[PDB]
Amino acid sequence: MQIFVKTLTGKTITLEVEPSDTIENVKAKIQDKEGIPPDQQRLIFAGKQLEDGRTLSDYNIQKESTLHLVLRLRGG
Amino acid sequence: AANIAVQRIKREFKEVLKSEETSKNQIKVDLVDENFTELRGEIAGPPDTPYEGGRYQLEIKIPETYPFNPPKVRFITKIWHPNISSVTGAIKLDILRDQWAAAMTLRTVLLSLQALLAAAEPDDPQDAVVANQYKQNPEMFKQTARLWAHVYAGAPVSSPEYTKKIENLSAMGFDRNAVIVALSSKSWDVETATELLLS
Repeated sequence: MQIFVKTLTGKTITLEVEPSDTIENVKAKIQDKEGIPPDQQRLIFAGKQLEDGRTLSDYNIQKESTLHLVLRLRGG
Repeated sequence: AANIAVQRIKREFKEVLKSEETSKNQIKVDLVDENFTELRGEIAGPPDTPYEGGRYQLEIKIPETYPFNPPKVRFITKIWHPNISSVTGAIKLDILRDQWAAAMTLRTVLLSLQALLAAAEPDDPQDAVVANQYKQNPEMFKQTARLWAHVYAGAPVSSPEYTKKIENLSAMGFDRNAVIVALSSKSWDVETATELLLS
């Protein structure tokens, strides 16, 4: 399944995923393509931040859906 | 205690004593116990900041895992700063959390805390109220921080425009310290400060 992830630059990252993939797996893929650490990544779909342990299928995320990536540099 | 922890602290303590920064009265450190696990630090407020002319004492606790974990440092002297709790003195600084490295020392911690005073990070706050004021109203934050440097840290000058508001509430019968804290935390709104004091 192909999905898109949009950055605030406008840059679109194209990923290949499965509905069974968790959100942390998606972040791991984003690290592999873009060198961005997963603890800096917030993924957003349908106006809501997605949580790490749930799957794409849990959120009704489908072929050619667009997620949003906002980088929040940790901040403890 | 572990020999590496004891040797490192003994070395780092003398380095602070012998430092150029200690000869300029910028930093110092003293022992509290006989075992080197508790120390008291002092740093001068940096020049061209609201903290100038203030002296800030620090509680420093050395973990059994030193030098591979950071010291626990707390401001004893009250301070108005986005990254330091105005209530507890707890510090939000990356080197005291997740970016400690074993090569760091008592000296570099004390110096880093001075650099923090000169350059706050209000987007990673310890004190949300101080941080909100820092960003929303820079001039008020600066005058409030200078007032706190004078009141708590022995800084010579503070600002006459706050004197008036402090004296009004002090004349209502409230304690001057409580008044200072209420007015600072309410961004100098007399009415909400009075409400706070009345609870």
